[PDB]
Order: sequence, then C-alpha cells, then structure tokens
Amino acid sequence: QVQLQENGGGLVKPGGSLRLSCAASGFTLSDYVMTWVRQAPGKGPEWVSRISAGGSTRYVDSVKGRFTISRDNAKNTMYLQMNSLKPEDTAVYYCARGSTLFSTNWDYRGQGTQVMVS
Amino acid sequence: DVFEVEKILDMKTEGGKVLYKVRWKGYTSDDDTWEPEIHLEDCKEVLLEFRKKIAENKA
Repeated sequence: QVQLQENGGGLVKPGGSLRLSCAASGFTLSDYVMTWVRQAPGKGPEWVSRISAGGSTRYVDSVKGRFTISRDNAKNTMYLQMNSLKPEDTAVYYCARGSTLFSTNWDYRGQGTQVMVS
Repeated sequence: DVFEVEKILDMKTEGGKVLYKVRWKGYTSDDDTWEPEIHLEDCKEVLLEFRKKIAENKA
C-alpha cells in the first residue's frame, strides 16, 4: 500500500529553521513528481516546491532563497529545509505524489505536519 | 518558476523506462535532467516528433 508520513514540524521563532521530512513506502520517490504543499488557517492550499523524477527543482517565489527541497533515494524520503522562517510561513505542510510536470495534481498525499512560526 | 521545456535534447528507452533529456526554459545546460515520458504527456506531439526524428537518425 502507498503511504506518506510527514514529520519535522513544530513551534519555531521568527528567523529560526526547520527541516521537514516525508517518508514514503509502497512506491519509489524518483518515479514521481513530488510536491510540498502548505495551507495556512483561513487560506487555500498553495504549492511550495517540487522536485522532478530527474531531480529538477522549483520553488514558489515567496520561499526562493530560504527553502530547499531534496530527496534521499536510499531512504525513499523527501526533505524540505526551511531557513529564515517568517510568521507568514505558518501552515500545515504535506507532501503529494504527482505524475505531471506541468500540473501539481496528485493522487496520494500525506496527512501533513504543523509549522507554527511564533 | 514552473517546469517549462525549452528543448528536448535526447532520448533513451532502457531499463524498463522511456526517458527524455530536457532543456529547461530559464536554466542552463548544467540543469539538464532525464524525465519519464509519463510526466511529459502534455507535450505529446513534441515527443512524437522527436521519437520519429531520432528513429530516422539512428537508421
């Protein structure tokens, strides 16, 4: 069965750092386009960063120069390094398994992990 | 930024996978990656043209 589990969140002061992980099982990460998504309370879902099956990465403009996405193929785990955190970064972060490079649509997503910047 | 294909560079069909080497718009040759055909199905006619051309060049 396909599974996705996120961890690494918590409370952090403005300017602090967090390293989120997304552990996968039942499939190989490098076979899909993986996406980090976040949703702040009272707002809609927004994608943060994606990594292609080939290893190409792209970030939303509000996190450019602060967030870094990566994946350990030997772990089958995806990481999101969050530096210089701002209160606007408060949201639930979840990873999603996609199969299209031009849409962020997915079939499986994790349940998410909370990030509270305060 | 988005995943925008600027040019299909090469193609291989080995190891139980169909892969295309792509040149990304706004990026350099140091960023070229190999991507599965399933993930590029929104440029199906570009891929079809490259498949026929690389088949004739190999022949």
